[PDB]
Amino acid sequence: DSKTVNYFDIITIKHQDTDAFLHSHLARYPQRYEDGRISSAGQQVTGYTHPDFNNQWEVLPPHGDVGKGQAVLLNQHIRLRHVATDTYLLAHDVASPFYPTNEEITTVTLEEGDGELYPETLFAFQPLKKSDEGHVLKSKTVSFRLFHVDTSVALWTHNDELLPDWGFQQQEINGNKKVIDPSNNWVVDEIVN
Amino acid sequence: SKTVNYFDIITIKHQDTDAFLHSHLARYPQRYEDGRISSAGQQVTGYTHPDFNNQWEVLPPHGSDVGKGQAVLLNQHIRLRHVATDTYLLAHDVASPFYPTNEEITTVTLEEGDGELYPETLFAFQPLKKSDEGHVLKSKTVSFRLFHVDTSVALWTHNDELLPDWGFQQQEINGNKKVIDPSNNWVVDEIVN
Amino acid sequence: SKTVNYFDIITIKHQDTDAFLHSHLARYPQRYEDGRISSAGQQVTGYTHPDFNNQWEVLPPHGSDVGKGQAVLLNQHIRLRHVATDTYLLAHDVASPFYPTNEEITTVTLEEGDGELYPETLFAFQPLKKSDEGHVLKSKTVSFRLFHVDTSVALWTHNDELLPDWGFQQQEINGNKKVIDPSNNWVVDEIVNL
Repeated sequence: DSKTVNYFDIITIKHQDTDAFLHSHLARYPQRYEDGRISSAGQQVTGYTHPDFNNQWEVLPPHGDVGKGQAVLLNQHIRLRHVATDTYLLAHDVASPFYPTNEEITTVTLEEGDGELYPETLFAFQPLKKSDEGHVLKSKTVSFRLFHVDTSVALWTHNDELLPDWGFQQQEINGNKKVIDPSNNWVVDEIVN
Repeated sequence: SKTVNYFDIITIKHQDTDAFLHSHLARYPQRYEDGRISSAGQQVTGYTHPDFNNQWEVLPPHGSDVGKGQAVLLNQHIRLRHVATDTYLLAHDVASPFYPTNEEITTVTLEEGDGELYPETLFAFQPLKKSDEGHVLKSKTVSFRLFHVDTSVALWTHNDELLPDWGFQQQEINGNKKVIDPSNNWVVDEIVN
Repeated sequence: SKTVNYFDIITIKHQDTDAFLHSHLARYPQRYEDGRISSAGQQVTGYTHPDFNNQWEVLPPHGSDVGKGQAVLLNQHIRLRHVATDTYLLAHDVASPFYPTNEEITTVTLEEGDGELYPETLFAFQPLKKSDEGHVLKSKTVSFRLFHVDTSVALWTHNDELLPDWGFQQQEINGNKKVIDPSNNWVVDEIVNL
């Protein structure tokens, strides 16, 4: 069942604790949350607990020499593109919806992600340990932190409280500055294409 | 994220700088490097690591009779006792080490906070909006300002310049009179005891 | 022109060749075409065009409690962390690609840069004359040499001959043991997060 994740592969990504997929859709964050905190108003990123098309992410190399059968290694800088919306994953220092000390995650248009916001679209499948760096990423068996290079955060989610109506009651995804935590572990559920 | 009750010991963290509200037995210099006169009180700083000095117990006001499992509700008057030093947090109309128009933040002895200066030991977890008044205060998810009741200031910190070697290069804490600013925003980071 | 601060992300330009201090994952060949042996470490080259690999974060040494928002002064020890690969600048006593008496310039992993190889990661924006030591390091104006403390060499590049195919035809970078050479002058060209 398990398989090496290559570059340009369409993958699904699963949160180990809650089993929620890294998901996005056309809906955006409210300009202001209930306490007043201003969001980026950018496209939402959530955890979704059903298998569907909006959970699909293509693995991309950074700007500028990869084939279509090259293995993604742990602790390599990669980019993630939302297949359903054609936007890249992005983390930045704006307080998340539910965790003010955590960073909002969103997806940005192709033009901006190529442009000045390119340093913000760089991610890593970071191995849990320092010894497994450079190891091949595989579906279903490889534990990793989804790590943001620019802000040094690991993507995080929870399911004790769910998003408000503007978020379809799906889970909240944010950037956690506590990098080494059990709840930051993810796994590639499937290689779709 | 749990519920913050009265008589719990909590660690408070700045949202914008991720530093903990901190105290130790060090004293302010009586005079700073420009001649200004401090209260010579016990230093309160912002600290970027976990330590026993980040811990504060939350206490109700004098008249209030409250059991061991009653939750702190936003806008309620509270006091913060430094567990390591057994002192009450206090603000007064003394200029701060770096920003003259901001108040000095210090702590006072129990017989000083339980005596004449008691009005000055009263704080609040002021909610960001007037709506959230009376809401349940929860760890890691409730955005508040640390608000001094007597002087109407909010606790604020920065990291563009750290304290000198008398402050061990920790972050300065001071009372911002301009309460309406996101840089005065704190959160409860962990409930320990 | 603006004052450079600790923890900024900057680009570093050579006064003579208009090239930028640059890095990428490519490795030095274990052997050069003359049998000479390198460390087979990460390359450092000169790149004459803007890009994301021209970016370095300036960092204080260890032990120093220096935080954000503070000016960098000439001749003070610093560390250059490459943003794109997250590695530390380094120099040592191994022969360089083209100049056997000039030192090899490379990067080193963070766990190695902050451990056994820490003292070889300390550099300095050393001024041209000592009468500017302690002056502020400003973009586009202040002149300096990228001086390596441990081996007392100044980083140096040139465009008369470019690197081979393994080095993407970019400019060579080495450590000149003649620090004061006028071709060892560099500038801070840009602060990325101002």
